[PDB]
Amino acid sequence: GFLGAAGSTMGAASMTLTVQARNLLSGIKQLQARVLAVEHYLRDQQLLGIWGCSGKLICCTNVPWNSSWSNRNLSEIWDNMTWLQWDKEISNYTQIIYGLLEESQNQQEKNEQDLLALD
Amino acid sequence: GFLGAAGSTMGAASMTLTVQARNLLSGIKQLQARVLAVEHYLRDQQLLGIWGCSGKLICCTNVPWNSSWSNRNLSEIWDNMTWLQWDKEISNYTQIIYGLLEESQNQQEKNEQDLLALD
Amino acid sequence: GFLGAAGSTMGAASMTLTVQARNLLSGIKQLQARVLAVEHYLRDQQLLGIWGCSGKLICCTNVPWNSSWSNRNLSEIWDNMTWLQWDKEISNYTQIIYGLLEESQNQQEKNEQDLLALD
Amino acid sequence: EVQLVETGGGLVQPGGSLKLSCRASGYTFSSFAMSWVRQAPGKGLEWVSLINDRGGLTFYVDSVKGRFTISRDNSKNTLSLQMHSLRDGDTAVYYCATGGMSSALQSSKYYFDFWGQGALVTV
Amino acid sequence: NLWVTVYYGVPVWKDAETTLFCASDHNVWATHACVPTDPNPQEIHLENVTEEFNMWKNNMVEQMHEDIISLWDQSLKPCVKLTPLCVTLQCTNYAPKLRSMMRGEIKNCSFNMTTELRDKKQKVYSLFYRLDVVQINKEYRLINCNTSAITQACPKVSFEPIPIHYCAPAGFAILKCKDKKFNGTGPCPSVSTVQCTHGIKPVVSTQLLLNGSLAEEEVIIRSENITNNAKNILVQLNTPVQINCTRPSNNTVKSIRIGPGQAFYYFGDVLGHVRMAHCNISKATWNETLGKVVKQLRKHFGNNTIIRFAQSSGGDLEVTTHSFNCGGEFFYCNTSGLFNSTWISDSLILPCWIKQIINMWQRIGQAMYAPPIQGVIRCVSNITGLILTRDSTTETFRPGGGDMRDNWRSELYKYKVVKIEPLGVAPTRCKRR
Amino acid sequence: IRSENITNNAKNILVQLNTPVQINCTRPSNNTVKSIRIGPGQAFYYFG
Amino acid sequence: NPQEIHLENVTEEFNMWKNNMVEQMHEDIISLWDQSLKPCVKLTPLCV
Ligand SMILES: *[C@@H]1O[C@H](CO)[C@@H](O[C@@H]2O[C@H](CO)[C@@H](O)[C@H](O)[C@H]2NC(C)=O)[C@H](O)[C@H]1NC(C)=O
Ligand SMILES: *[C@@H]1O[C@H](CO)[C@@H](O[C@@H]2O[C@H](CO)[C@@H](O)[C@H](O)[C@H]2NC(C)=O)[C@H](O)[C@H]1NC(C)=O
Ligand SMILES: *[C@@H]1O[C@H](CO)[C@@H](O[C@@H]2O[C@H](CO)[C@@H](O)[C@H](O)[C@H]2NC(C)=O)[C@H](O)[C@H]1NC(C)=O
Ligand SMILES: *[C@@H]1O[C@H](CO)[C@@H](O[C@@H]2O[C@H](CO)[C@@H](O)[C@H](O)[C@H]2NC(C)=O)[C@H](O)[C@H]1NC(C)=O
Ligand SMILES: *[C@@H]1O[C@H](CO)[C@@H](O)[C@H](O)[C@H]1NC(C)=O
Ligand SMILES: *[C@@H]1O[C@H](CO)[C@@H](O)[C@H](O)[C@H]1NC(C)=O
Ligand SMILES: *[C@@H]1O[C@H](CO)[C@@H](O)[C@H](O)[C@H]1NC(C)=O
Ligand SMILES: *[C@@H]1O[C@H](CO)[C@@H](O)[C@H](O)[C@H]1NC(C)=O
Ligand SMILES: *[C@@H]1O[C@H](CO)[C@@H](O)[C@H](O)[C@H]1NC(C)=O
Ligand SMILES: *[C@@H]1O[C@H](CO)[C@@H](O)[C@H](O)[C@H]1NC(C)=O
Ligand SMILES: *[C@@H]1O[C@H](CO)[C@@H](O)[C@H](O)[C@H]1NC(C)=O
Ligand SMILES: *[C@@H]1O[C@H](CO)[C@@H](O)[C@H](O)[C@H]1NC(C)=O
Ligand SMILES: *[C@@H]1O[C@H](CO)[C@@H](O)[C@H](O)[C@H]1NC(C)=O
Ligand SMILES: *[C@@H]1O[C@H](CO)[C@@H](O)[C@H](O)[C@H]1NC(C)=O
Ligand SMILES: *[C@@H]1O[C@H](CO)[C@@H](O)[C@H](O)[C@H]1NC(C)=O
Ligand SMILES: *[C@@H]1O[C@H](CO)[C@@H](O)[C@H](O)[C@H]1NC(C)=O
Ligand SMILES: *[C@@H]1O[C@H](CO)[C@@H](O)[C@H](O)[C@H]1NC(C)=O
Ligand SMILES: *[C@@H]1O[C@H](CO)[C@@H](O)[C@H](O)[C@H]1NC(C)=O
Ligand SMILES: *[C@@H]1O[C@H](CO)[C@@H](O)[C@H](O)[C@H]1NC(C)=O
Ligand SMILES: *[C@@H]1O[C@H](CO)[C@@H](O)[C@H](O)[C@H]1NC(C)=O
Ligand SMILES: *[C@@H]1O[C@H](CO)[C@@H](O)[C@H](O)[C@H]1NC(C)=O
Ligand SMILES: *[C@@H]1O[C@H](CO)[C@@H](O)[C@H](O)[C@H]1NC(C)=O
Ligand SMILES: *[C@@H]1O[C@H](CO)[C@@H](O)[C@H](O)[C@H]1NC(C)=O
Ligand SMILES: *[C@@H]1O[C@H](CO)[C@@H](O)[C@H](O)[C@H]1NC(C)=O
Ligand SMILES: *[C@@H]1O[C@H](CO)[C@@H](O)[C@H](O)[C@H]1NC(C)=O
Ligand SMILES: *[C@@H]1O[C@H](CO)[C@@H](O)[C@H](O)[C@H]1NC(C)=O
Ligand SMILES: *[C@@H]1O[C@H](CO)[C@@H](O)[C@H](O)[C@H]1NC(C)=O
Ligand SMILES: *[C@@H]1O[C@H](CO)[C@@H](O)[C@H](O)[C@H]1NC(C)=O
Ligand SMILES: *[C@@H]1O[C@H](CO)[C@@H](O)[C@H](O)[C@H]1NC(C)=O
Repeated sequence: GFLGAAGSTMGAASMTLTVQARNLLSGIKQLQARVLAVEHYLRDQQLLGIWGCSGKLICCTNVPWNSSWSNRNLSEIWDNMTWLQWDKEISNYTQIIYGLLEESQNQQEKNEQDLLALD
Repeated sequence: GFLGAAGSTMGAASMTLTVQARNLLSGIKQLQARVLAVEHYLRDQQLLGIWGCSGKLICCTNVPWNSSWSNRNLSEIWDNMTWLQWDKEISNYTQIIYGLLEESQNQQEKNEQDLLALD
Repeated sequence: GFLGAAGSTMGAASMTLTVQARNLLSGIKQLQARVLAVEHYLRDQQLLGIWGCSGKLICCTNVPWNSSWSNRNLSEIWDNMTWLQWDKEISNYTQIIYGLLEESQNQQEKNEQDLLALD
Repeated sequence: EVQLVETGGGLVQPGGSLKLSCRASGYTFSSFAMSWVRQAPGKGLEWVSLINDRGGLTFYVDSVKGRFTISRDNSKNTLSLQMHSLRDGDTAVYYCATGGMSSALQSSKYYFDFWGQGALVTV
Repeated sequence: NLWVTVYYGVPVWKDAETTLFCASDHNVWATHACVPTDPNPQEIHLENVTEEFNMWKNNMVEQMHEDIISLWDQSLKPCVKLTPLCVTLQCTNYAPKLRSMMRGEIKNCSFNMTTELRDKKQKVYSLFYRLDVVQINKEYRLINCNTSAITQACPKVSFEPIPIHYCAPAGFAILKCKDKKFNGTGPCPSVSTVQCTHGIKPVVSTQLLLNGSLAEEEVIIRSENITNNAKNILVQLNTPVQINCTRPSNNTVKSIRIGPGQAFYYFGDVLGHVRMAHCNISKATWNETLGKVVKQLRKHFGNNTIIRFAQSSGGDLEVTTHSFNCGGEFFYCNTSGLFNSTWISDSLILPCWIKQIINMWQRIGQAMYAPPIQGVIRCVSNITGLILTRDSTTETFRPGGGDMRDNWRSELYKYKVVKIEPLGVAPTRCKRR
Repeated sequence: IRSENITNNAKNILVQLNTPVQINCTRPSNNTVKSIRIGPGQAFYYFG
Repeated sequence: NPQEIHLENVTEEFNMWKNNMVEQMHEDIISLWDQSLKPCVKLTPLCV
């Protein structure tokens, strides 16, 4: 169900992303609400685009983990914490992570162009 | 031309998908109509996304054909049927196929993540 | 900055595509303006999709340059000309390139489907 | 005019390591791709490694892929080569050179346009 | 050996006309469909970029016009419509025993007002300005009676202009010429991209441009065709001239009920002396400013050509006089002494009349009644430009005026709206697998 | 001949012809027109 | 048919006095009231 995994651990919750994603699209003020929802959806799709993640729900990238953002171990993060707790844990670093992802994808695309140029 | 292949066989009609794709996008009720057209377009694009087909008109998956949905051979389906007749013959199965496609993409994404995890 | 590289050479300006991509998504007439902006964005994304570029910002294709569109050498184009001048220079050829890109992608997708069909 | 000068260490032993460094002048360093090549007294010219203009991409001959690293510092206009094991068959005069590759916004090169003086690596 | 590479995010734009957003950090100029301005608006200079501007083809002015008309109509709808006011007026002179030049301008009229109950009438006495009352042919009627019903503006709504910032919708951008001595048309080599314009005060005036922008260096004369006498000439000053305007007479406002919850306000007894409203401009400042305007005219028309100024005495009073909103009250100032010089190779008093019934934007059929304002009114405004029109050995021209779009154009002359085209192609040495 | 149900007398029959029939209709009288003002900005027009 | 799902191990903080649904409820109800009574008889002749 929608948000059914919200209280589950991050690992278990990672298996329910499809239902939550599919329910994101589902006088003047309601039309404004529909337009705003579309704009937010497209903002998320464009953010995935500039990172090279537009084609999938789970997209691995080439940006390493800083460890200053959070020093919890992998097992702790995925098996003990919930996604709300994780969001709080790194709420101060989102604008840095997104910028690094943007730079990484830009370098990846330029590298692909240079590799394709080889005869 | 737009829908020119509607009466053509499925095989020949598969070569005209570009025209319909471009023709899906081309006073309060006029704005409402445009918003609804956008919502339907985005629902279809998200549905292709969850299937891993966001960038293609034709994409293959790993989901097998049940054969109970339709026991016609490929020659009969592609040469002796129109898309309208095919759509009618599987009208009771479409949502089952959609569910299987979503599960297949979820398994592919998790398997891809695990393969990428190997050094 | 938005359009900060607009006066830069095409080569230098190619490194700021993500600034434009991010910024382009930043009483009834105002809602109409927002909906039209969304429709233009979606038409551009659909146009990239039909070409098979998915979410890539720099998309390399299989369509050769004819040289009748512009006979400048690569170095002159990228180092001694801006995007405004270049876009004006080839304004009469844009729809031909777009048609060639759509045909090339349709052939590529059919070839990929046939390759996948091989056991 | 354009100058390119190889520097680095001299005598090495098998199993060790050696860093070579090339200083460039007379042109924009970051505008050209570069490579490392070697000339042994008993051999002809051979290519060892290739680096792009940015430095993101590196290529090596199969015989050194597991030991050699090519890198560049664009702000210092300096090309570096880190070598390991330094086998007897690796004794040669090493050179760095400009050219050999292009960004795909500049015309095709695939040639070594400017060669340095060279430095002798003796095992 | 080259292939087509498709780029998304190309900094290329094309000319386009679209809807602009209102931004502003009750007042009739405050649009409800308007958001706060950016706390830190960005201005990004475009180096090595030249853009062709044309103030006479700028579609931002038409949007500002439509926005102001819509805003005022929406603001006046929820106000009392003065339908019972068009009645026979028994009028005399308020203060005939005066020696000032104001005598005879104010009429003391008596009428009936319908009270609140339909079966009762209330005899009422009030004062009106001469220019608002016409004899029926003593018996007088309101000037608007043969045009339309007149709506009373809500007195709680201020008319003081609020700077309005125009912001591009997503997908579009605003370019600023940002070029000293730009004449309104042609290439601008100093183009800067702004998300929103600076605040434009929606000041309503004729002949003189008030509370506007100044020229960066010198006086700038802008015209669609400088040699076409039929085109309006907009002169932007680089040295603001202060104008001291006042309605020195005192006032009180009476209030009666005319319907079920509909109150009507009217001018009452004048306290102290009865004196005519007027404006003050120092003579030396005007002489020097006008000399600068003449120097620009010499640049355009020749050094030895005789230049003559004259008043636009013909036409409607709303055009022949200066229309000035002083403290919320509408002044109609003669100001003929400002355009009386001839040029070859202590202070001035500008009489003003007061009107309570006005017709804005030359829209015949939509009269508006201005409420009276208590007390004595004094204001100081900046003259930042002039409007001139022209009718050879001698070149004679007049202030002209009478079209609000030019005033907004005067402020918006330096902005253009363009659509962003993120897609483009270029040859590269690459090929898709 | 079009109908929802050609034998149901509660519905209309819509007949589309295969030939036009020209019809010339007129008001032959030469009528006077007058106009008056009835209120501020309001006017009534009437047959004279 | 309603659709709801219980969230186990979720401890959300609520504040009924900061909820913007109350303002929408109020605005919508007054809007419905005012709009529904527009096409009705205004009793001007009763103020006599
Ligand atoms: C415009 O200038 C005249 C001077 O010609 C001002 O008139 C004086 O106003 C003061 C105000 O207290 C009086 O005390 C003087 O007796 C007036 N003198 C004359 C000769 O009129 C007038 O007030 C000025 N108006 C403005 C708005 O500045
Ligand atoms: C307008 O004129 C009327 C009469 O023409 C004024 O009414 C009279 O004013 C005098 C002033 O002392 C009184 O003594 C009378 O009793 C008034 N008569 C009535 C019937 O009211 C009226 O005051 C004038 N209006 C103004 C503003 O001066
Ligand atoms: C031009 O700007 C001046 C300065 O704000 C305006 O004058 C002020 O108007 C307000 C309105 O209530 C008064 O409270 C101030 O005391 C006035 N100050 C001065 C120095 O006059 C003036 O009204 C503006 N002009 C127009 C046409 O809007
Ligand atoms: C319809 O037909 C009648 C006669 O069939 C027309 O009537 C004639 O109109 C003319 C017009 O000047 C007269 O001079 C004749 O005397 C009329 N004759 C009769 C018998 O009425 C009538 O005008 C026709 N109307 C139209 C619209 O065609
Ligand atoms: C809540 O915690 C309990 C503890 O074991 C767990 O069994 C349950 O599945 C958790 N809830 C969810 C939605 O995962
Ligand atoms: C971790 O973040 C800090 C932030 O100041 C940065 O200095 C450091 O280099 C980062 N480390 C890595 C490995 O990214
Ligand atoms: C990971 O963090 C949890 C948090 O309590 C801790 O119990 C666990 O031992 C940690 N594991 C490692 C390997 O650090
Ligand atoms: C975020 O920063 C604020 C101070 O700026 C600090 O109080 C808060 O604890 C930080 N939160 C996290 C998750 O780092
Ligand atoms: C229509 O049917 C005829 C039958 O002979 C066939 O030749 C033709 O190709 C068909 N066309 C389409 C579009 O189905
Ligand atoms: C085909 O559909 C039937 C329907 O019940 C199902 O029982 C059967 O398992 C399906 N077979 C395959 C291979 O999907
Ligand atoms: C397909 O099936 C039909 C009957 O369902 C049969 O007549 C036809 O020959 C079959 N074709 C092939 C290629 O199996
Ligand atoms: C779908 O189910 C309905 C249920 O009555 C049936 O009438 C129809 O023929 C079915 N269609 C298919 C293709 O199974
Ligand atoms: C503009 O031209 C000057 C001329 O040399 C150059 O130095 C500068 O880098 C250029 N800037 C851009 C953004 O093109
Ligand atoms: C290149 O341009 C010429 C000009 O007529 C045209 O004939 C030719 O077909 C074009 N080739 C391609 C591949 O577009
Ligand atoms: C590009 O063409 C111009 C045209 O004269 C020429 O001067 C220039 O040298 C050419 N550059 C290359 C790299 O071919
Ligand atoms: C494009 O067409 C216009 C006329 O429509 C012509 O003036 C211009 O030179 C053409 N440009 C090219 C590159 O063909
Ligand atoms: C008020 O109405 C009466 C008639 O009831 C009329 O005689 C009188 O003149 C009116 N008052 C004025 C000032 O005209
Ligand atoms: C009455 O209306 C006419 C035009 O219909 C206008 O010219 C005239 O001035 C109006 N009367 C007054 C007193 O303004
Ligand atoms: C503005 O300056 C340009 C400069 O070439 C000139 O061509 C144009 O006529 C001028 N226009 C006016 C109104 O001064
Ligand atoms: C501008 O004015 C001059 C003055 O005679 C005239 O000759 C010219 O045709 C006018 N041009 C336009 C475009 O109005
Ligand atoms: C306008 O009035 C202000 C108010 O003090 C005064 O300081 C200023 O000098 C006056 N200017 C003129 C030109 O009268
Ligand atoms: C100021 O007035 C005098 C007349 O006494 C005139 O000669 C002078 O030119 C005027 N100032 C300017 C700048 O023209
Ligand atoms: C006016 O003087 C300027 C020099 O300031 C000169 O260039 C111009 O030709 C003169 N014009 C006439 C008509 O004398
Ligand atoms: C201004 O006053 C003069 C004084 O004679 C008069 O002739 C002129 O018509 C007046 N102008 C206006 C617009 O009232
Ligand atoms: C214009 O100036 C002359 C003197 O130069 C004067 O006699 C005349 O009355 C003035 N007219 C106006 C309207 O100021
Ligand atoms: C103007 O009239 C008001 C009436 O309330 C009074 O309070 C004020 O003192 C008067 N001022 C002058 C200068 O007469
Ligand atoms: C007039 O311009 C000056 C320029 O500094 C400014 O300080 C003053 O506030 C302005 N006054 C008005 C009323 O616009
Ligand atoms: C219309 O024509 C079709 C032709 O087969 C017929 O079956 C149908 O009953 C007709 N309906 C009416 C209402 O005439
Ligand atoms: C059509 O009308 C006839 C007339 O009696 C009736 O018997 C028949 O049931 C009707 N059918 C429909 C579908 O309305």
